[PDB]
Amino acid sequence: DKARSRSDWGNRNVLPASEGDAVLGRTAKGAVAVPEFGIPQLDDPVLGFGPDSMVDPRIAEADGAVWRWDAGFVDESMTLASCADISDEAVADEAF
Amino acid sequence: MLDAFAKVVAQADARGEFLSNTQIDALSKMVKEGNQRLDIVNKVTSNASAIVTNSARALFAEQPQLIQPGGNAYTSRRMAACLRDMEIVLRYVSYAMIAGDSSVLDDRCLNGLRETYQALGTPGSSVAVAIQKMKDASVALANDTTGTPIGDCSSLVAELAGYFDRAAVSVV
Amino acid sequence: MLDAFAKVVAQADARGEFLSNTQIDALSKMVKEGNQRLDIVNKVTSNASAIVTNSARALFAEQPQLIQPGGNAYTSRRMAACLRDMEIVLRYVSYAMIAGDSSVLDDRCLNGLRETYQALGTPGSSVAVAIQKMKDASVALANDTTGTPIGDCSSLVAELAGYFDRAAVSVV
Amino acid sequence: MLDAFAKVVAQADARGEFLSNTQIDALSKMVKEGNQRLDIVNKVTSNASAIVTNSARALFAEQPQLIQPGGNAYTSRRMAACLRDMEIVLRYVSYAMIAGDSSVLDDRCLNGLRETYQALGTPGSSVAVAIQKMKDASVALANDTTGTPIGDCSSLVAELAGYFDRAAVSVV
Amino acid sequence: MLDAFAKVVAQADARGEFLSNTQIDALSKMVKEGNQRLDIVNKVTSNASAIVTNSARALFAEQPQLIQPGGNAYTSRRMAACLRDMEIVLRYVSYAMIAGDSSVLDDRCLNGLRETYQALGTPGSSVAVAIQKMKDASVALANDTTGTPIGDCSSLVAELAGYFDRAAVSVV
Amino acid sequence: MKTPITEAIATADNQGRFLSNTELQAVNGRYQRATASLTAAKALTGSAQRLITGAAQAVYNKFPYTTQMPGPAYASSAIGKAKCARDIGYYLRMVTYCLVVGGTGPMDEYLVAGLEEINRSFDLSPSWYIEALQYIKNSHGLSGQVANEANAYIDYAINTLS
Amino acid sequence: MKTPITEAIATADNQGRFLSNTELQAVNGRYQRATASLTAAKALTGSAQRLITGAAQAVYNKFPYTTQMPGPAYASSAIGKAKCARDIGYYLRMVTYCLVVGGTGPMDEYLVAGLEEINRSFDLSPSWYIEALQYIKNSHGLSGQVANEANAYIDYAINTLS
Amino acid sequence: MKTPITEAIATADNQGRFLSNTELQAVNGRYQRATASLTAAKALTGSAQRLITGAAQAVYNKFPYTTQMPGPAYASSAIGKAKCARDIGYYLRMVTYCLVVGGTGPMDEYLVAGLEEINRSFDLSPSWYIEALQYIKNSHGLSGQVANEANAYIDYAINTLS
Amino acid sequence: EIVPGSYMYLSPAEAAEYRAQQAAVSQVSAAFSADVQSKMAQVS
Amino acid sequence: SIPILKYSLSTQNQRVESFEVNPGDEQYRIYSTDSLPSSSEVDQIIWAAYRQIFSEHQILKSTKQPFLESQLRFNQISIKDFIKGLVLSAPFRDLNYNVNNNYRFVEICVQRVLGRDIYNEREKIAWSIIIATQGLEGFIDTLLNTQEYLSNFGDSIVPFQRRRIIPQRSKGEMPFNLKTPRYGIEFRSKLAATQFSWASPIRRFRPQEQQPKAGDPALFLNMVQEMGPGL
Ligand SMILES: C=CC1=C(C)[C@@H](Cc2[nH]c(/C=C3N=C(/C=C4\NC(=O)[C@H](C)[C@H]4CC)C(C)=C\3CCC(=O)O)c(CCC(=O)O)c2C)NC1=O
Ligand SMILES: C=CC1=C(C)[C@@H](Cc2[nH]c(/C=C3N=C(/C=C4\NC(=O)[C@H](C)[C@H]4CC)C(C)=C\3CCC(=O)O)c(CCC(=O)O)c2C)NC1=O
Ligand SMILES: C=CC1=C(C)[C@@H](Cc2[nH]c(/C=C3N=C(/C=C4\NC(=O)[C@H](C)[C@H]4CC)C(C)=C\3CCC(=O)O)c(CCC(=O)O)c2C)NC1=O
Ligand SMILES: C=CC1=C(C)[C@@H](Cc2[nH]c(/C=C3N=C(/C=C4\NC(=O)[C@H](C)[C@H]4CC)C(C)=C\3CCC(=O)O)c(CCC(=O)O)c2C)NC1=O
Ligand SMILES: CCC1=C(C)/C(=C/C2=NC(=C\c3[nH]c(/C=C4\NC(=O)[C@H](C)[C@H]4CC)c(C)c3CCC(=O)O)/C(CCC(=O)O)=C2C)NC1=O
Ligand SMILES: CCC1=C(C)/C(=C/C2=NC(=C\c3[nH]c(/C=C4\NC(=O)[C@H](C)[C@H]4CC)c(C)c3CCC(=O)O)/C(CCC(=O)O)=C2C)NC1=O
Ligand SMILES: CCC1=C(C)/C(=C/C2=NC(=C\c3[nH]c(/C=C4\NC(=O)[C@H](C)[C@H]4CC)c(C)c3CCC(=O)O)/C(CCC(=O)O)=C2C)NC1=O
Ligand SMILES: CCC1=C(C)/C(=C/C2=NC(=C\c3[nH]c(/C=C4\NC(=O)[C@H](C)[C@H]4CC)c(C)c3CCC(=O)O)/C(CCC(=O)O)=C2C)NC1=O
Ligand SMILES: CCC1=C(C)/C(=C/C2=NC(=C\c3[nH]c(/C=C4\NC(=O)[C@H](C)[C@H]4CC)c(C)c3CCC(=O)O)/C(CCC(=O)O)=C2C)NC1=O
Ligand SMILES: CCC1=C(C)/C(=C/C2=NC(=C\c3[nH]c(/C=C4\NC(=O)[C@H](C)[C@H]4CC)c(C)c3CCC(=O)O)/C(CCC(=O)O)=C2C)NC1=O
Ligand SMILES: CCC1=C(C)/C(=C/C2=NC(=C\c3[nH]c(/C=C4\NC(=O)[C@H](C)[C@H]4CC)c(C)c3CCC(=O)O)/C(CCC(=O)O)=C2C)NC1=O
Repeated sequence: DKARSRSDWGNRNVLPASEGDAVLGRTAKGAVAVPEFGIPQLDDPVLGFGPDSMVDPRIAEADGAVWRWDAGFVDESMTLASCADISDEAVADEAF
Repeated sequence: MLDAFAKVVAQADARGEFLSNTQIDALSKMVKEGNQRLDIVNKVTSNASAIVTNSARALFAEQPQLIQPGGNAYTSRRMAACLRDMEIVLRYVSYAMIAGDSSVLDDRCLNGLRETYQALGTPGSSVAVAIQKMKDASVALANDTTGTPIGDCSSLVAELAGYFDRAAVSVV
Repeated sequence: MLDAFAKVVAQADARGEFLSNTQIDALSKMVKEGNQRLDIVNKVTSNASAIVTNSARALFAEQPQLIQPGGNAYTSRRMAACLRDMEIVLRYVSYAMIAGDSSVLDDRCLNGLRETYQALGTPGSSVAVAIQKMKDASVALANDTTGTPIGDCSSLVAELAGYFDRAAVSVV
Repeated sequence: MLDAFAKVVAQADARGEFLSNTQIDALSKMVKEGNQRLDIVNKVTSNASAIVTNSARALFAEQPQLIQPGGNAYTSRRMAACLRDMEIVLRYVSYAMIAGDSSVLDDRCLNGLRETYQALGTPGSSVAVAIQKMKDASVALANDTTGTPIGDCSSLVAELAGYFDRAAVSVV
Repeated sequence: MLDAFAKVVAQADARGEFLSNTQIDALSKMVKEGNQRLDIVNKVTSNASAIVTNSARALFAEQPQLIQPGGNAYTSRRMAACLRDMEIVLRYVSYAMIAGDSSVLDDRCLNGLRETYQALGTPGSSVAVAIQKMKDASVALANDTTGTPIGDCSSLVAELAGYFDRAAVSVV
Repeated sequence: MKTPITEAIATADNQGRFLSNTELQAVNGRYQRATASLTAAKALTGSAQRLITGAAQAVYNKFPYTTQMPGPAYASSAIGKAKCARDIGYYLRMVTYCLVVGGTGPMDEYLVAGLEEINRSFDLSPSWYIEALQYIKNSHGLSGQVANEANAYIDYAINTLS
Repeated sequence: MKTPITEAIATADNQGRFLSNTELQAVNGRYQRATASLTAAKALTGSAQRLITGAAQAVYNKFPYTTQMPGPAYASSAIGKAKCARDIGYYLRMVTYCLVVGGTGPMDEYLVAGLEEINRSFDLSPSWYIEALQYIKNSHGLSGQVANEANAYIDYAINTLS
Repeated sequence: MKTPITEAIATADNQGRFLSNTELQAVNGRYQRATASLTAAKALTGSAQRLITGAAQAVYNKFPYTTQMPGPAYASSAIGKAKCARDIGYYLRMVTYCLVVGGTGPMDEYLVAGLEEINRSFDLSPSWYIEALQYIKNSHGLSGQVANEANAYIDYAINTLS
Repeated sequence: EIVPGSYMYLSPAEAAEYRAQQAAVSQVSAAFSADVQSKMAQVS
Repeated sequence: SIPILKYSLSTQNQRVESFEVNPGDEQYRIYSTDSLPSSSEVDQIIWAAYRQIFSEHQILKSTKQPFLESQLRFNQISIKDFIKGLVLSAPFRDLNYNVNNNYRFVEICVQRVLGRDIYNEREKIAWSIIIATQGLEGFIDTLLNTQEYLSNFGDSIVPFQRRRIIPQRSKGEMPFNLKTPRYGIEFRSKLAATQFSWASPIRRFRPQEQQPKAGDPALFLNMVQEMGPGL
């Protein structure tokens, strides 16, 4: 059945799989939905969050996407980043 | 750990940004839910021993092998440690409910729990049934209107039951 | 840990042998250049803060994304841990220069450091750039004659440059 | 740890059973030969220093490459550690003789010992030779008729020989 | 440690009484003094580095024997401890301001401080001079009406000054 | 005791800290809720004798063997009936001590620490005291956030007995 | 993070306990203060570049040697003026993060931890940043309890540098 | 081991500190002494075969029961006589190891650690080895400060046996 | 008194030897005061 | 006299400084008798020491040491003697020492008494012979008298897992009770009343875990409980 009751949240249904299925008001985890982006301080190429300012390590644990049980955790052991570049000639000639 | 107001600050800093007026206006929508969030953890804390023992009684009525001689919840020291696990998980889902996100639940409770149960020989798929029976005992308690003013807290019920879902898929 | 002299004894005990005449005279060669080896480590530790704070300042001008928002040396604690690690590496290199071998540098500084940096997200190839900047800031200062009697100690400088190269390839 | 009596109890508790009458009668047969069991560990304990030092002396006569330079028993510290390893194993065999089963021998002494000797570089096959040299040295003492009434202990001596044999295959 | 609300409860349990309506209505007067009490504590904690540094600098101006060579504030390790000891006492006085009674000032700061200073040779009368110079530096700041609604809070500055006298007679 | 004021000092003394706005906001949350909990302690104090004699009678209707079974543990004599209404008054008094202080501090120190060795030795049943506390929860006559404050400390005592 | 929420979870988890009313009152005091504390962050963000270029000019007025003296540590070049106004905006952005969180959380992690080791190595005098924060403390223009929230985090930053 | 170089690194590393002049003065005292220690280690090595057999014959004169009494622990058989001179050569080799390193470093790990369990188990009296070491101290043939360095590690091995 | 926190406790004979050896360096700072007259074109 | 054998160090968090003046919420709550605690606060020192040495699952009534507690309340023993008295206690020998070998018991007592992980595998090998030749009473004395214990905890502080989280991060190292339980993959097999070692998830014909989709009327249920007032 659809999630109808607020009483069946504990009985039958678990939580929204994708964030387009969230409750009226909130994100997929259940917290309030806030827009991701604020005003950037210090617009500047050399000193400022440019396009290639490297990612915060604390952006994932703050997300909760580093823990394996939470849905944000993507495992990269089977994705294309873990496949060998065949254009590398050290890897082609060895594997020929 | 992070709460829900600290999760937006860590995303904003990672790109060296201020917070826009659209982001502040979404954080004062989280403040206005403040008294209904405190009623939900108060109803879970105040009934916390009936959540645990009514749902453990239900767990052994329909899986009676766990308390037979040779089972895992046999020999009352392992029965007492079994009820300890359910109070522990209920404690951290209660922590993640006032915080607004599950990061204190993720690394202080669930981190390494699936691999702990495999080293003990504890059926981790039956621990997930134990968490799922505390899930709707806690939801039926939070939908219950006794002691509360009229109004609305239905997006918060769906959020509390999502921390019980995260705790139950991390253990199987 | 071992020094250079205790390394030779450890080779000779495992064969159950007395030391030969040529192994004695090779050890009296290290005694002869002892004042030129003590003069190098004095030249390096006397400028130890300036080696670190200038090799860091050249690194963030060459790789400017390390101090941009999101970069690995962007906050005051991440900036101060970067200068901490360069000072630790330079400290154990100074230890390995009076001993004569890299036994204290491998055991007490480098053991598990590559796996520590992978788990943190710290770019290990950038740490190697900052160690090589400390290498030639120390080698250029060890070749400076202001205060020492004039002479050739270029074999000792090629030994000091190998401890820096050892830590540079053992971090990535 | 368990003795022979609590081994039967722990197996019976996992089935939820009382002990049968043939299990009590097999337990009271252990009590009937209990004095002869105590005379065996009286002979072994009273000569325990001579069991270790005579079988270690015979191990290096027939394996003279253990105490040559480079060998595993060559230094003062590596040789005295070979003597205390024999005294540990001989001690935990006598703990398995008065208990009746090899539960204190397996848990406290033999668990994880093959992998420890592989990490140390200790030749595990030669440790089995030293245990077998202690086996017949204490069997020859157990069959001594001095200070005892003459009877048949041959099933008990064949049990003591099985504890040394279990220790010798659990270490290679 | 106790606050003012648990001070009146520990005294009612020792006679087995409920609190009378006069003790309840004397406690709700302390609650409506609560916003004025948090203003005084905020006014001290935001000027805390200037309370310590000015009243230190005013102490070694009129007592130059403390910092003269041989004094008990010479040799900057002892100068760093005099500034720590001033900061500790001002910290635990502001702790006893939000509490309402000096039970946290008494045990975990002041119990054994005359005994400690007499063991080291610290002049305990000079410490009492420094404590009374942070008293009138923060009584003067709590009487400042900058950024507050102008009401009357003269009864809580006479309370805050009493905790400074409590710490000053306790070290002499 | 664990109060909201001594738990803000202890977390600031652990960090070697002056009282920041993290700690001033926490003490301010005590002062806001103290208006609703100081009237719950005033209304439970003034109607205490109605609540003690009622809650002891609610145990006697529910477990009537405690008035009939002979022995020193039971309320069958006149001595053992005054020791019951004594104990109901001890539990009601600690609840009022927690409402004026804020936080379950007085009953953590005076009541629950060592309680299980008392019930085990003198053969007292913790379900007698749950039934007494469930009467006081349903019969104190409070409403609003005044009943919300009182019932939150009744349920703490039940959760230590359950 | 030194939020009043995460400080409440930590005192409950220190003793392995559920969240009682001791900790829910600390959370409630954050929500009563979050109204004035969020209008301060909105008004400081909207006047960000006005306050940053103003506070940089106030340092060059009080310390005019910082624009003349040669060397990498000073604002005597075009790069040294870009890195100086970068640092004013760092101190301003951490203040606004503390206003949307409640309590001095982001300032301790991102700014204060390790600041003393940085200001010694790169020869950055902490008296420059005190003068820059005293400008923002006098020129943000807020009043009432909104300035009372704002100045409590300007003053907290000055006590770490002092 | 116990080289003076490793015993100067171990004090600087304990504090987590660089090498000051306190450590470089310590290593300089090793280098100003090693011209006598390395002439003593070469002079004992080149006269070893005279010193081993002379010290082994000296304990047969002092304790003649070793060459007569049966048992594996005595030098009455050709097996026991080859293991006796093997032991004298083990003591002289660790002496010349300690001279080229400086300080009693090599003979601690290789000869002293666990020595008391060997002499107790195999029933070797430590007064046999003291008589052998007192022969080498008498007739190593050295003089001056060369003989002072050799007798410093002879008497260390005597002090551990005695 | 050397500096206001660092002092020299010397006998009245040897306190003449301290003062008449730094007046023996006060006659060479009267001689490097002719290093200002040859500021330009020194060794030509 | 058989010294301990030499092992190599490894890079860890606690070997190096956190430049953290003003710690936050992950600071780990010093429990000390140097703050002169009352009777209600010395109960919290005792529960923190039980949680650190035992598990949370071994704070049963049959496990608590009532006479070791009363010698701490009278200032007869220090906290270093309370921690030693819990390791040599009869519940710790029965529930933990008897179901581990000598190498896994070293890493339990390093993690719980010293508050740090082992450096390498050879450190377990180096310390497991202190147990086998001197007993538990000799092993815990040479572990509490190291300079690692007397510098961090002294003799009046309860130990804790030193430096578990890095100050920026939200995901820190695993807690030492979840990382190392009572017994491991050996002693699991049949020595601890165990069968079959794994279990598939519970199947059911009423599915219980259906994910909501985009037109389901419970995602709009928000204000269904009550309409807002006004005009
Ligand atoms: C001391 C700790 C502490 C608490 C326990 C809460 C308790 C609490 N809740 C509410 C107030 C409320 N609480 C609820 C909650 C509910 N009503 C229902 O019908 C649902 C069953 C349930 C949500 C699941 C609602 C709907 C309101 C008021 C309406 C609103 O705020 O919009 C109020 C009054 C606020 C007001 O007057 O607006 C208080 C004090 N707050 C605290 O500070
Ligand atoms: C107690 C602290 C202590 C020190 C700090 C050092 C410093 C030191 N160096 C030398 C002496 C010397 N030092 C050098 C070294 C150099 N000369 C150069 O031209 C190069 C720049 C550099 C080589 C890298 C040389 C070449 C000598 C003289 C010859 C030699 O020692 O071999 C001497 C005097 C010994 C002699 O005259 O030979 C001393 C004391 N030694 C110490 O005992
Ligand atoms: C607490 C100290 C303590 C001990 C050390 C043991 C030793 C011991 N065993 C026996 C008693 C005995 N001991 C033996 C043992 C042997 N007979 C043999 O021929 C073999 C050589 C050897 C077995 C290996 C036998 C067979 C008896 C039974 C007596 C008999 O058969 O006549 C007795 C006398 C009691 C009796 O007569 O039954 C004693 C003191 N028992 C103890 O209580
Ligand atoms: C989050 C932290 C936090 C604070 C800092 C305070 C801030 C604060 N103070 C007052 C309100 C007040 N504050 C004070 C205190 C003072 N005024 C003076 O003139 C003296 C200088 C000083 C006392 C010595 C007084 C006296 C009032 C009431 C106005 C009056 O009657 O004079 C109020 C309005 C509520 C009321 O009227 O009680 C608030 C919010 N509250 C908080 O929650
Ligand atoms: C704070 C976060 C935290 C969690 C979550 C945690 C779990 C945890 N549960 C454990 C044991 C246990 N867990 C169970 C639980 C169960 N067995 C069953 O059959 C049921 C299906 C289930 C619950 C009803 C049992 C019986 C044991 C005892 C194992 C034993 O010692 O035999 C252990 C083993 C350590 C010990 O018992 O001393 C840990 C570490 N520990 C923590 O520190
Ligand atoms: C055995 C001696 C020893 C060493 C050397 C050691 C290093 C070490 N460096 C660390 C972090 C770090 N290391 C760096 C270093 C760098 N990042 C960069 O971008 C630069 C390229 C580089 C140096 C300039 C930074 C920035 C951190 C911590 C912040 C983080 O990574 O989140 C950490 C994590 C814990 C902490 O941050 O305090 C350890 C344990 N630990 C040891 O015990
Ligand atoms: C579970 C009960 C238990 C046992 C049995 C045990 C043995 C044990 N034997 C060890 C070493 C050793 N054991 C030996 C013994 C031998 N090598 C040989 O060549 C001979 C064949 C044999 C003597 C018969 C040696 C040589 C060492 C290493 C000494 C060293 O590396 O310095 C060590 C390493 C500790 C050390 O370095 O001293 C352990 C832990 N540990 C335990 O906890
Ligand atoms: C419970 C909290 C707590 C308190 C109260 C405390 C007091 C305390 N102050 C001390 C020292 C000190 N206290 C002072 C202070 C002063 N001397 C003067 O002449 C001035 C009058 C005054 C500064 C205004 C000095 C100079 C020392 C160092 C004494 C020494 O080491 O010789 C010491 C000796 C340890 C050390 O040398 O640092 C303690 C234990 N310590 C604590 O942990
Ligand atoms: C302030 C904290 C505190 C508590 C909780 C407390 C309980 C307490 N209840 C007791 C006895 C008792 N309690 C009862 C009460 C009951 N039995 C019944 O049958 C009724 C159903 C029930 C009444 C509701 C009785 C009959 C005894 C006497 C037991 C005996 O004398 O053997 C005793 C034995 C000593 C005595 O009072 O005579 C203690 C210590 N004491 C305290 O100081
Ligand atoms: C988010 C927390 C945070 C802070 C506070 C921070 C400060 C900071 N300021 C720095 C440099 C600097 N800061 C200045 C700023 C100034 N000098 C002047 O003369 C002016 C008076 C003043 C401007 C007010 C200058 C000129 C440098 C370059 C110094 C050098 O590179 O040696 C550096 C060295 C690296 C760099 O940015 O180039 C750090 C780490 N970094 C951080 O991540
Ligand atoms: C490098 C450090 C080192 C030392 C010091 C050392 C001593 C040593 N001497 C031994 C035996 C022995 N040592 C002797 C020597 C003597 N007995 C006498 O009566 C003579 C007076 C005296 C000769 C001077 C004899 C006869 C044995 C054989 C004892 C036996 O096998 O039972 C043994 C038993 C194994 C063997 O070598 O056969 C050791 C381990 N081993 C070492 O690795």
